[PDB]
Amino acid sequence: NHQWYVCNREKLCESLQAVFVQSYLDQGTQIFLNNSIEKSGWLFIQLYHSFVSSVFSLFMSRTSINGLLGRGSMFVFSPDQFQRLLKINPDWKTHRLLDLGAGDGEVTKIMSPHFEEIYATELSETMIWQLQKKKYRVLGINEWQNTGFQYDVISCLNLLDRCDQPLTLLKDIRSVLEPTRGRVILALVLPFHPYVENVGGKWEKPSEILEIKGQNWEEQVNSLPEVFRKAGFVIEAFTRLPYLCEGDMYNDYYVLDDAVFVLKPV
Ligand SMILES: Nc1ncnc2c1ncn2[C@@H]1O[C@H](CSCC[C@H](N)C(=O)O)[C@@H](O)[C@H]1O
Repeated sequence: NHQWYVCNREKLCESLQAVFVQSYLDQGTQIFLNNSIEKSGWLFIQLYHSFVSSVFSLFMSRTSINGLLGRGSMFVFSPDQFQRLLKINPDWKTHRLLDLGAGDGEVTKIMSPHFEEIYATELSETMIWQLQKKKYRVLGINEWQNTGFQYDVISCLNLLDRCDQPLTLLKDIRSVLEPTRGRVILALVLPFHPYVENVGGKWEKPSEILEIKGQNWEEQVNSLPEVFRKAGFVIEAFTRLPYLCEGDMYNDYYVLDDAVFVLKPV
């Protein structure tokens, strides 16, 4: 419970202590955990998924396998947590949303009711199927920057460390964000450990290095204002949320340490 959300606010720098928002384990988080515990109890389905995965991981990424089997869904924030972090009301709506590296869209649908048009990018073929099943407009990874129109909210959750050019991405996002009321939602697992996902436990180094240093969560968060400022952003709000993932035969679920930011352009 509290270990996922608590923060040593005294270790944060001046800028960050003002914009920090405290999050809590609400019912939306508890519904995902209970659903995850239920799914993980189905031994034979998990065994079948495990054996299919062990064969398909010889030529397929773990992400594409999860999208093929409809498994491994994840959780970043509840609708309530998303609204409290963005400082909006449940009825708030705007025009366009762009979710980069949206995966199977289970996190995207948390933000989806607040938008009229939803766009996504995704490298995995099977995940693209999941996004199209939700009727999102999927764009190429080098197509969303050159559409002509801008985006009110650009979401970039748990992608910077899985990306080959995170610095270019942050600047590409700034170029097509709506200047007046546009906002960026960004999530990162800390400690920052970047790698490009490939096939069968194979990873590569990113081409562009983000200078995210520190020996704990607060020190690494302190290193990010410079990174965000280099791309033309300032932190309007940020919080500490557990990055949750559905489980398997051995664990009911998995937890990672997410730092979630709301960025406004400057
Ligand atoms: N260059 C790229 N362009 C678009 N998607 C990418 C990408 N590189 C990796 N991805 C995708 O980004 C995802 C990272 S996992 C993040 C999934 C989801 N946004 C969440 O927070 O839960 C994977 O689905 C991966 O296939």
